[PDB]
Amino acid sequence: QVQLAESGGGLVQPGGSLRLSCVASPSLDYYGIGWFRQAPGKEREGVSCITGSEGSTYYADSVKGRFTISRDNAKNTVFLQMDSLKPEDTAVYYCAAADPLPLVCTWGDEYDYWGQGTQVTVSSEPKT
Amino acid sequence: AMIFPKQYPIINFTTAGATVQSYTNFIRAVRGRLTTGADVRHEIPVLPNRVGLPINQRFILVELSNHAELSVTLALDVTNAYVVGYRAGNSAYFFHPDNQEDAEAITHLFTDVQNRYTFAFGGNYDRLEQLAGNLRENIELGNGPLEEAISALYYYSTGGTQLPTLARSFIICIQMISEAARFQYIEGEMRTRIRYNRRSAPDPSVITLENSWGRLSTAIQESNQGAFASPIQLQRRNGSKFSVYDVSILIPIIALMVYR
Ligand SMILES: [Cl-]
Ligand SMILES: [Cl-]
Ligand SMILES: [Cl-]
Ligand SMILES: [Cl-]
Ligand SMILES: [Cl-]
Ligand SMILES: [Cl-]
Ligand SMILES: [Cl-]
Ligand SMILES: [Cl-]
Ligand SMILES: [Cl-]
Ligand SMILES: [Cl-]
Ligand SMILES: [Cl-]
Repeated sequence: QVQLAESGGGLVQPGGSLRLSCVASPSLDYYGIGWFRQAPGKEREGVSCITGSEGSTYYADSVKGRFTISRDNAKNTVFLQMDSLKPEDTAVYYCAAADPLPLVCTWGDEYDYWGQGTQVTVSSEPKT
Repeated sequence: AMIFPKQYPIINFTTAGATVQSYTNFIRAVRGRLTTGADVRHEIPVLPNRVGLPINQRFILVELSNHAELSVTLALDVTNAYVVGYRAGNSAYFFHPDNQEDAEAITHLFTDVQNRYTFAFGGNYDRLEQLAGNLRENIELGNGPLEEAISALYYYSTGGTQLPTLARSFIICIQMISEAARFQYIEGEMRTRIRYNRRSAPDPSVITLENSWGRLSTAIQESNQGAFASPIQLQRRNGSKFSVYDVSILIPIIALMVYR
């Protein structure tokens, strides 16, 4: 087994950045990790994934370039760096674990373990 | 100066006390010996082209040990990561070569044994399933099956293993070594069996990946900036089919490709 806990969410203005953490306990243990997001009253959608031993990555079209997923085996953590955030990125972000990743890694129903989610909010206009 | 016969590199794995880490370390080492200086296409290493590959770089060896403290050594062809034969004690056994050039290449394997044999049949899954009397879908995989398969290969020289069990043992080894080296997905399937200390047969998603490796290698290397000329059909775990149109979907799935 594995237990997952997300952190790093917050409120930013458009163009802001957040770095989400998916921490696996007791160990990441070569699990693949997928990140998902869900906004109120909308369907959950896969955002990005990374494999367990080669660090191969995949990104949904809506976040390519802006988002970067990376794996830190020593810290038992998978990170999601989110740059150039937009209002449309507002959602609860969840990480999920599977070994192997589902063949299409945005198939959330096939993951085995889930975190509790971290909230990301991007304001609709610049600050001040 | 001393003149030595040439040697192929050996990678070790043991089922005795195997862990997710030891299995992962083994598969990573096998990949590393398959892809040294290799070309990389769309982030995916390409195995060497068989044409022009020098004989002294043609093979790598996997030395397998088990809790019974037996050892057998499988020979893998670096051009496709597949098993071409094995050595146990003072005997070596080879699948029937596909051509005279491959027949010449295998004469350079296991040049210390006193007994060399060639099976009349090749090592493709269709043939091995026929001899084993079971399809891949009904042959359980895991550390337990591999432990037993190593013993069966070892005892084939003594009369304690008959050909159907030998063929079954090859099916187990090939999937847990060759297909796991080729596919991150199958690596993970085998690691999960080790994690839970369970055995189970491969599901339709695994089998179809195995059957599709050559066609996936072709599609990736013929793609137009990652977009496929024609979609490839794969199978989900429940057997339903889905289409893949782009290299980006295969990047997490595949680890190595055959030269195209
Ligand atoms: Cl909804
Ligand atoms: Cl989903
Ligand atoms: Cl080794
Ligand atoms: Cl390229
Ligand atoms: Cl070949
Ligand atoms: Cl021949
Ligand atoms: Cl010999
Ligand atoms: Cl059959
Ligand atoms: Cl399992
Ligand atoms: Cl194939
Ligand atoms: Cl399914």
